[PDB]
Amino acid sequence: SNMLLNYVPVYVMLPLGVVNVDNVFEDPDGLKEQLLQLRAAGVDGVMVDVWWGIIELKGPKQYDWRAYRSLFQLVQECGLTLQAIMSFHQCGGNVGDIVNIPIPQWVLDIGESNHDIFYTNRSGTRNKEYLTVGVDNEPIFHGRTAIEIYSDYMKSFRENMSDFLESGLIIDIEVGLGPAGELRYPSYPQSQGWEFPRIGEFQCYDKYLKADFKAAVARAGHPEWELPDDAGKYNDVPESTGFFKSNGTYVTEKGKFFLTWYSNKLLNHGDQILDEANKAFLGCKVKLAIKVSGIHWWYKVENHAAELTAGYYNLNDRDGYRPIARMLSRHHAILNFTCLEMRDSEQPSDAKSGPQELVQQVLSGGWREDIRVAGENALPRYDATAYNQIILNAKPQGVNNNGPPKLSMFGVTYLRLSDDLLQKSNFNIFKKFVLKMHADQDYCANPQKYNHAITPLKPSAPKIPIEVLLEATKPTLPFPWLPETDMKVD
Ligand SMILES: OC[C@H]1O[C@H](O[C@H]2[C@H](O)C[C@@H](O)O[C@@H]2CO)[C@H](O)[C@@H](O)[C@@H]1O
Ligand SMILES: OC[C@H]1O[C@H](O[C@H]2[C@H](O)C[C@H](O)O[C@@H]2CO)[C@H](O)[C@@H](O)[C@@H]1O
Repeated sequence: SNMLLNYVPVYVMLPLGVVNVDNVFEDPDGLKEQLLQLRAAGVDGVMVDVWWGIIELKGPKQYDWRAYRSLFQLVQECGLTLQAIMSFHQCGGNVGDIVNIPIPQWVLDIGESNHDIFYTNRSGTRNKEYLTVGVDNEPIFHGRTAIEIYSDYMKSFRENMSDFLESGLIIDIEVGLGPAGELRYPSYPQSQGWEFPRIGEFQCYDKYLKADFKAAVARAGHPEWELPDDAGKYNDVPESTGFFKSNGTYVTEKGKFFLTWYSNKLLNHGDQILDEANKAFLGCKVKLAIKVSGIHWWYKVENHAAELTAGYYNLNDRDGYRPIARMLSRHHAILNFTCLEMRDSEQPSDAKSGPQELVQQVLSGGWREDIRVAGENALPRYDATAYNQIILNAKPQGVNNNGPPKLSMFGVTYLRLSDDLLQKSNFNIFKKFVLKMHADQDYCANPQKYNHAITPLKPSAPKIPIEVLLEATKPTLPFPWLPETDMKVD
């Protein structure tokens, strides 16, 4: 079989704020000259936040889709496809966030009087960037639950954008499930003083999560068990805590129990909302996708602290990503792994960082459960080094000259299209990165040629019970990676 079968598409995130808080598409002319450069480079499509807080600003079910319609139209004129994020989170407190976009005021307003709608840490600090899982099903938002708000929103988006959908502009709907749109707890909030190699904190202290946890321990036989109180603070290192030190609480019956409870809330949160998404886009030619954060720090210690606090119950003897993938399988969704570029040696030694190993684990787990895997770079990079790492992850075993590769990612969405990227030398490198993703082929407008035809979304398969999800915690050996890509940019 031909070469084109090796092709891996490349998408480019649009600038934050392209449609501003006031629901105004700010500078079409400018964007337009940018997009035209991307089309010339061979870029397949672009990715954009569809901010909940801009759209449903005025009041419940007061959507204004107008400015996004304009943007989508301009994208379509430029010959590019589009990845749309249902961004139900706030823009501002995370790395790179240059614009502030909060969640809806009417929701914020409720929170002034029910503070427990937000994620809360042990100290009682409310993080307003995303509604707590604790309220997925509480009918406190003027009669709706949070999951109903998201579901209504996606329905609305589907009806109002049906022409773009039916025209094949939109290729994938990325469903936002937490801060930065990722399925995770906001355990490393810059806005609270968290700093890089920092362990982060559990975020289950809001009233609803807490009561749920209390009732669950009581049913387990230990009504007396309580939420972790020996985990430390944002910037600790694990050895310095009772929870994460060796032989600490995390390996006790109660730590295990808490941990399982805490990581299960996410799996469940993701599964219920994807259920709604599936129903909203049923029949549309689009794939659904979720975003999983790459938390590589502490990966190389037995306690995987940062992962744990973010809600990924991953250890050396318990695969805590594979279960997410198996959950995605019923929805036929793509796991978008948000960190792909980093090399272990680029990390401060004191972080016990295992970015490359984390990647192999996560993509292997995906491929093993037979779902599609995509990903992004976590930080801005312009060098061949970044690029050649993303290319290797894309096709871990190199190109197949006589057939499709045995392993390949479904797509990669590069981190942001800025002036910097478009500067002459930077851009020249980019163009090569694009070319090698495409396996040296020219940009290929019909994805069916490279075995990416899109079909109408089917209904999810049936609910997989938690037990079964949790079987996927059995560790497996990763697939073998080459050491260097066979398609270097350099
Ligand atoms: O949730 C946002 C991102 O968080 C992590 O990115 C970190 C970098 O890996 C290292 C350092 O600069 O801090 C960043 C977080 O503030 C994660 O790696 C990404 O996948 C997430 O998108
Ligand atoms: O515009 C998409 C997403 O970008 C930022 O979050 C990114 C992160 O900076 C890079 C990493 O590869 O993935 C995260 C999610 O894509 C913004 O913070 C986030 O709010 C925005 O939705």
